[PDB]
Amino acid sequence: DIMVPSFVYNKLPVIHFLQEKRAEQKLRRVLDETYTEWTEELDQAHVTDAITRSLNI
Amino acid sequence: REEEGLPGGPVPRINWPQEYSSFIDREPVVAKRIRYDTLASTTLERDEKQIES
Repeated sequence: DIMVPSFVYNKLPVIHFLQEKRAEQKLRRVLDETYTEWTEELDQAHVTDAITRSLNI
Repeated sequence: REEEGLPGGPVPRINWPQEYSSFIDREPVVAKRIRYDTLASTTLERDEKQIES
């Protein structure tokens, strides 16, 4: 009725702070893993050049 | 260019009367005229609907 309740009450703030920090850490890790994937595709100029060669020009 | 009927393909800025004079042998000049005239008579396009798929 008296002791354990008081110590739980004393615990509450630190645990709340640590859990908030942990959630912020999770969000930070989520953000840090995001990278934009710029792909490179075969230039169509080569395709045009091949087309010209096939024509025997 | 297609509306005007202009040759779909690119056309170089050349004056063949000068070229037929500059060169001594007609063979390279004729071949050069062969290629460009063939190039100008062709449409250098691809149906992109098919490319998109």
